[PDB]
Formats: sequence, structure tokens, C-alpha cells
Amino acid sequence: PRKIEEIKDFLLTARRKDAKSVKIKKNKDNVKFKVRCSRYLYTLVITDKEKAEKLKQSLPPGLAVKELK
Amino acid sequence: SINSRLQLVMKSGKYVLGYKQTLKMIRQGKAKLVILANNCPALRKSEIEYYAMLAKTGVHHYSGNNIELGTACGKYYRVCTLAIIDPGDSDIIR
Amino acid sequence: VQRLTYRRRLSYNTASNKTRLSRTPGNRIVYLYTKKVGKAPKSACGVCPGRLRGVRAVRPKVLMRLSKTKKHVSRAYGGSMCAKCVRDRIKRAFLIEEQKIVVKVLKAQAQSQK
Amino acid sequence: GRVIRGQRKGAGSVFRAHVKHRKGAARLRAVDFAERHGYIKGIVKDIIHDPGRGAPLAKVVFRDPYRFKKRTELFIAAEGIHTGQFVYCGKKAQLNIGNVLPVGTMPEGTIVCCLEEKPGDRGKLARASGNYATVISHNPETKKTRVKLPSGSKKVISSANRAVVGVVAGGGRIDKPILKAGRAYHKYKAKRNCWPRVRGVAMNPVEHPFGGGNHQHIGKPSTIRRDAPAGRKVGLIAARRTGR
Amino acid sequence: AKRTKKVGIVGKYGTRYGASLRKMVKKIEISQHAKYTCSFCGKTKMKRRAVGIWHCGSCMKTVAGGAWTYNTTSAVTVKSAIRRLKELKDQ
Amino acid sequence: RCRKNTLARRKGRHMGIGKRKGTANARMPEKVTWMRRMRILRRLLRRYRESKKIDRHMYH
Amino acid sequence: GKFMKPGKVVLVLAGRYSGRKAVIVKNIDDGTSDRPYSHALVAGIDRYPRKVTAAMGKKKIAKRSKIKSFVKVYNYNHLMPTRYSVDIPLDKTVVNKDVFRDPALKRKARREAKVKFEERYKTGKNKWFFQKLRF
RNA sequence: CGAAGGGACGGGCGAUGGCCUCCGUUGCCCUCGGCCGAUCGAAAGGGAGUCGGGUUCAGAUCCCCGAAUCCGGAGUGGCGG
RNA sequence: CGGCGUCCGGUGAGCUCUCGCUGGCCCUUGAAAAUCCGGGGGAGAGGGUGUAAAUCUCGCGCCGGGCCGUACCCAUAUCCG
RNA sequence: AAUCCGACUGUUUAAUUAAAACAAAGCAUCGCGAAGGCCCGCGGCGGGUGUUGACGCGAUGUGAUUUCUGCCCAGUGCUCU
Ligand SMILES: [Zn+2]
Repeated sequence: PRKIEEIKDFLLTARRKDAKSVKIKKNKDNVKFKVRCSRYLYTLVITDKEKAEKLKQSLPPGLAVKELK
Repeated sequence: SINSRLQLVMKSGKYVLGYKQTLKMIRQGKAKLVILANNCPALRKSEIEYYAMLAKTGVHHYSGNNIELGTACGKYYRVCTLAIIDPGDSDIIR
Repeated sequence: VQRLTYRRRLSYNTASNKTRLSRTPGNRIVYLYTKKVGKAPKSACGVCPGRLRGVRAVRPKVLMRLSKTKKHVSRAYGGSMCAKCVRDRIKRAFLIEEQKIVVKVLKAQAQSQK
Repeated sequence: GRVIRGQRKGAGSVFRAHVKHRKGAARLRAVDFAERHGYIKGIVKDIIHDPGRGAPLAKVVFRDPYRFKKRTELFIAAEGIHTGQFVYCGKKAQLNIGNVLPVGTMPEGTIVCCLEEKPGDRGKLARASGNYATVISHNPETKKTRVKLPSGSKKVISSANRAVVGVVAGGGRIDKPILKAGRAYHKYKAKRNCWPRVRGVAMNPVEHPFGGGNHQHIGKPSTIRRDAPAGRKVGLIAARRTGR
Repeated sequence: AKRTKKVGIVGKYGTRYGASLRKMVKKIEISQHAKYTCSFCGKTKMKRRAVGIWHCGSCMKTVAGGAWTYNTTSAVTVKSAIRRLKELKDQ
Repeated sequence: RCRKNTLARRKGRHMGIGKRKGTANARMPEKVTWMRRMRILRRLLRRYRESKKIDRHMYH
Repeated sequence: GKFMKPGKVVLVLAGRYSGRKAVIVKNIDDGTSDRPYSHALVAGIDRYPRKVTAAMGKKKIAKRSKIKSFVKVYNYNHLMPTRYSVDIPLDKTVVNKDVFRDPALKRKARREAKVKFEERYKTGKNKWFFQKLRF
């Protein structure tokens, strides 16, 4: 898997044609943003609470947003 | 002899020992003459001579070994290429 | 203390059956079959005992997937000639060409004088 | 009686040479225009050790004067050959150690090794570990040359063949004794299965013409004629003398 | 003399093979394992890799030589004698 | 039970002559006593070199 | 004495431009307190012009007579002087010590030296400078 | 004791194929050319690339889940740099 | 289906494996080939001032990977006597 | 503490004999310069030694070290002109 450091590269990766369902993990101040593509599982690590919700509605293509318990 | 003439520089004149230090030494050109050992690699035979003819520096080929050339300078180690800075009271330069 | 077995049908301690010990997330120890340790390329001179620097040392059939810059060094005679001897070949070939000019000048005066 | 040993060595398959780790055949260069009229220059890259042979081999690389390749040769190294030393090959080549040149051209009295017997077979004589050949005299008519071989016999050979100047490197090999069976066991293991030689007297008489009897004795004259059949030509083969 | 009186390098061979055969190879084993000086660099880094081959540690100049000694007494006389005919032919 | 016994081994108990099967070289070899001592002594001389306690000439 | 002059042809020993031919334009031989070793500023070429052979016409000979140049400070012990000499101008307003800190002017310095090296490849003057060293 | 290659780059001639513009196909000619010989021969020699968990009455680096990796192809090059 | 935890350190000529350095021995010098890679060269290519040929493939994307063995014993009861 | 034998490490009659027997380093001979010496093969411009060249190959006898190896060529062999 590939680790993404800064936010906007995940947005361009998540809107790709080959991408699919996004799995969301809440690691108790280590909220992770995992997106499945054809080759790599691109994961974005967010270490702060308030940055998490603004990325919730920033997913255009109606992709699966299933909350992973 | 040559070695008896060479040892007069050792306690009176100024000298530089070693290939790399005499490689840069000729490049300023205040040196006048170099001594080369017979057993040194054939690549570094002509390398000093090409620098020496640029600086009009005389070249003398020692008949003895590099170990014997090191003993001729009074030192306890072998030397490949050496250059004289200024002879004190010797006529090695003509 | 638990003892562990092989994972393949090769039950011999040959050079192609070299393993390493590792820990799984399943709380058990199992063998992992290691690859052979690659060696860096040698110089073309044969007078330098060391191996080339800046080039990855891996099995030769792994060299296909590596990049160009990972297989050589950005220099003339790069990736197959040590830096000590390649610059000595520059000053070897140059002095011959100057000496050949020196010989032919002394050869030319022989033609004119005699 | 059964077939004796030694007689069994002609069939082979147990007594054949161990040529697995050997690095090739030690031969000179082939004849061509550059070798016959002028000289060609070669570079000794490295020196290797041939298993089963007491002499080192010099790896000499020539450039082919016809097509663009470098030709690698297997030269027997003379004593004094170092890596990177230029080695010349031809008629016009000068006279020093490690320089092959025709026998009809150097003055007599030189020391040469790896001598060519017939002109064009790349050297056959005096090349074992330290042996050498000396030239007695030349002959301009009929192009003959008398050369003294290391066995002491003098053979009149042609003047068109060649040899490399010097002695074979690795002399004095037989000066140090073996001191062990194991060092003798390892010596012939690289060559062939011929080391554990059982003497024929202790052997039973069905494997040997000398065996048998209640005492370890020969019982027959050990000097056997030259025209004896196989299985009987055992011992002193056509001996002119026997003592000291 | 420090540790053993006269056996030295053949002190590893013990009571066996006779004294004389041990005495014969005592001159051989010392010359076989001696760190000879170099005629190219001058450093005492000359070793016997294999039979008849002589190799330097510093410049790695590999010289074909004697089986046990660096230069045999036959080759040094041959080299001097073959040099004698060099300028005899040339003059 | 061994942990009770090993604490006596730290104090030298049950380690007389009559509970010693190996030689001195077998238990603590003559090499490791030399192998250790060349770390402590040669480190002590080099640590005193950059602290200017001993110059280069006397240290050598 | 001092034989590194601003018109001296000097071979390059090491670096990416090993084996190329360079002309000294500035010889400091003092050290500038940030480059304390003795050094010089040289101007040299990277891509040697190919053969012309008077048989490929007019368009292709211009293509073959293309020269790619460079500029870099090298060591005195990383260089090889000749007793050849090329008195190519290389005016001092372009090639200077303050050029390596700006990649735009270093492209300008390479471009300015390329045109001046191109003209001397023509007319057959200083011909040895324009074949690659066969090593 | 052997006329032991059927391969390849570039060019010329002619043709068909798909939007004969372009690319592709095959036949002939010019050109280049060796490599030591068919072939077989190691489940311990060399040999690119898969691991974790779970699952069966009996198979699991092989089945499922999840993460990768190697090789080959791509004409119109599928996209960017 | 949930609750938690899966923590902090130090040691030892410790046993095994692996990597690396160095030394010693050889009248013992300790394998070949498939395959891959780098370099020397410049036969050739492309484009004319906005674009191409190139991309020992820089990143991403698509397809496929065909045939055989895989159960169990491997030994005081699955082998040979 | 002695005697004999074999110097020794090693090997030997699987299934009655592990030795003083064999082998062994050392010593002394013989033949051979390649259309050759020894030998295999029904056969061949065949093959092994030989990817070898007298410091080698092949056939012998004795059996570490030290010392010595005396006389006899009438006989039987071998060899020479
Ligand atoms: Zn040396």
C-alpha cells in the first residue's frame, strides 16, 4: 500500500476511473482514509478531529462511503 | 655521487615528498627539478614529464629503487615522486 | 518454545533452500524463503579488488525491472568501469598520442636530413 | 588368467583424465601473415593455475588483424611473466623472456621452452613445469636446426617452427617431497586414477605374471623383451642395463 | 629459540616422517610462506596463491615464478644470459 | 528452585574444587580473559587521548 | 612556471564530463574562502560533432556540425593540461564565478559559449579540439 | 574426410489487407552474418515472481477474505509526466 | 456481539541461523550453460518555433499466464528384508 | 620394565581370519621426442594415457629416519654391433 501525506493528492486519486469503495477508520485521533484502487490501497492519515468531517462531503462521484467498524 | 649530493638538500634545502603533493607542486612551477624512481608505474613516468615540460622542469631518473630512493633522502619509508623547492648549498641544478 | 517445519518439498539445506526466521500477526514463528544475495558488478580492469559503487547489487535477472539510473552511474564508462581506472585510461591514451606526435616529428627530420 | 591392470588402462572409463576443472589446452598461436612476416603484440591479462599440471598458464589476449575482435590464448607462462606485460609474437619480434619467435632466427645458445616439433601445431616440446630447450647450431641450407631437448637427446628439427623464450615457470616442484599419502592422493586425483599402485608380487598370479608362491618373490627374470605380448610386457621393458 | 630449539616450521610435523625429510622442507616452507618484497611497489606483500604463481597485495601484479622461491637460481641466470645475446644480436 | 540455586552461584556457593568438572580453559577460557582485557585497556588509553591526559608519543 | 592560462586546452579527468576537452577561461589558483582548494573555471564541450565526409549534402552537414557545450569549475588535480592552446574569446561579461547560482544564466553561458565554439569548428582552425578522445 | 545459416538491418521492385494518405503482409535482388553443432541429461546444481488470517470428517503459500509481485502484449498507443 | 489488554527495560565467551571482515592450507586452486545487465561507438531518426521521433518504461490503467504432481506413511506397523 | 614385527594416519577377506597382510611418503631402475612408449578395440584417416611433452607418461622392485648395500654375467633372461 501507498501512504499519502497531504490532502489534495487523495482527492485526485479518489476520483480516478479505476478507484472504488472508500473504507473509513477512526483510530481514536488517528482517523485514516483508505481508498481501494486496482493496484494500491492509498491511505491518508489524519491526526486531528476537525479535519475529518470536511472530507466527508468532499467525495463527488457517489462512491461507497461505508463506515468500517 | 648523486646520493651524496642529494643528502645535502635534506638538512639544508626545501623538499616535497610524495606523488600527489609533487603533482600539484609542479603546477605552481617554482620547483626546478624532480627525481623519479625506476620501479614506479610506467603511466606515472610520463605523467610527471608532461607536466615538467610545461613548466620547463628538468627530469632526472634515479637508477635505484624507490626504497633505496627513500633511504637516499634519509627517510625510513619508500618514496615514488619527489620535487625540490630550493637547493640550499647544492648544485643538483645546473 | 515451539519447533517449526519447512513450507516446501525441499527438505535439504541446499543453497536454494535458505530461510530466515520471522514473526506473523498470528502469534507464531514461520520460515520465510530468502533470495540469494546479489553482488555488485566488477570493474573491467581487474586491478581493483572492490566492486562498483552507486549500482544496486541484486540477482542478475532482477536487473530487468530496475531503472536505468539504478544500473549505472552518470559518467563515461559508467556502471562497468571503476572511477580509479577510467580516469587513468584518459591519461594513458592521451600521453601515447602526444608521444606518437613526438616520434613522428623526429621521424620527419630523418626524412629531411637523410 | 584375467586381464591385468595397466592392460585395463587402455580401455579407459576409469583411467581417463580429469578434465573438468582444466581451463583448456595450452597451445601457441596459429600461423598467419602477421606472425610469419612481422610481429603481433599481446597483453597478459592474468595468470591462472591449471589443475593436474605443475605449470601456471598465462592468459594472453591478442587482437585479430583481420576482423574486429580480441582473441584470447592459453600461453604457458615463462618465469618472469607479469600481468600487463606486452608479449610479442612473430618473426620480427625482439629477443627477451616471454616472446615467441621462430627457431631459425635467433642466434644459437638461447634458452627456449614450449618448443614446436612440427611447423604449425602450436608447440609440443619442453613445457612440463621447468624444462627448457637449448639450440646447438643452425643450418641455412635445408632450413634445419639442432635443438637439445631436456631428456638429453638432440633432435634436428625444421627452422620454421618457434618457441617462447625462457624456462617454464614453476621449477623445483620435485625438490620438496610429498611427505604424506594424502598430498599424493590429492595430486593424482586432479589427473587420473593411477596413484594406488599395488606391486605385482603380492598380487595373485591370475592378475599378474609375477604373483603367486608361498614367498614374495618374482621367480622369473624381470627384464622382458620389447616384442612381448600384452599381459607379459611387465617389469623392465627392453632394459639395456639394470644396475646403478 | 624462543619456543622450540631447532624444528621451527616443521614443528607441526611432530616426531614423524624422519628428521631429515623434515629438515629438507624446512628451507622450503619458510621460502614458500615468506612475505617477499615487490619489484614494482616495494611493499612486502608477495604471496603464493598456487603453484608457481606470485601475487602482490598492493598493486596486484601477478608474476609467474618458482614453485617455492620467488626467483629460482636457474631463471636469474637464464635472464642474465638471454639478455647477453640481446645486444649481441643488436650491437 | 534453580533461581534459589543461581543466587548462591552469584555468591560463589556450590562452586568449590569438588563441583568443577571442566578445566579453567573449559569454563572461562584463557582467550576470553585476554579478549575482554584488550577492550577495557585499549579503550582507556584512547579515551585519555582526546582528553589530553596522554599525548601521542607516550600513548603509542 | 604557471602554465594554466586563459587560452589553455585542458582535458577533464572526473565528473559527468570525463574525457571531454575544455578550455580554461579563469585560473584562480588561490582559493576564494568558500572553495579553498586551488581551482580554475573552464569551458568545454559535451557532444562532439560527427563526421562530415563531403557526401551527405548541405542540410545534413549542418546537423552533424552541432556542438553541445558546458561550464563547470574543476580541481587542478582533476584536470590535465596540454601544450596546445586555443585563443577563443569567451568574454568576461557572461562566463563568471556568479553563474552557477542562477540556472537561467548558466543556460545563457552555455548558449553563448556554444555559438563561439561552433564558429571555430568551422574553417578547420584548431581542428584537434573537435574530435572525441579515443579511449 | 562435410555445399552443416532458411536467420537479421537498411534499400529497390510488385501486390494485396484495414478509412491501399499511412501502417501491415509476403516473393525476388543488393547487404550483413560464424561460432562449435541435432538432441537428451539434476523434482538436492542455475533458474524472474506470494504472504497474513480464516475455512474441511479428511486439501490448502493451491479454497475464501485482504494485501502484493513477476512475465508477455497493445495496432489506433490507454492517460499523464 | 461487546468490555478491556496485548506494556516498560537490561543483560550474557550464552545455543542456532544469517550477513560482513580478516587470517591460514593446497605438487588439492575448488564447475558449466540458459538468461539478464552495463559500457565503447554513432550506421540512422525527428521537428522547425509548436510540435514530433523517442521514451534498457518515470507514474497510473487494461487483458492473459496454457499442461502434470499435490491425499497419507516416511518407520520398533503404510518402504526394502 | 622389556623382546619381535610393522615406521606411522589409512585399507583389507560383506557372512569364522583387522594382522606381522595391502597401501603409503621416501629410495633405485627400465622404455619413450609423438608415424613414439604402454594398452584397448572384429573392423576402420579408430580409441585411452592426451584439455598430456622427460620436474611428463607408462611398467617395475624395496618400504619412514640413520648407516650400509660386499663378491659373482658361469646359467637363464634383457640389451648392444
Ligand atoms: Zn607490488
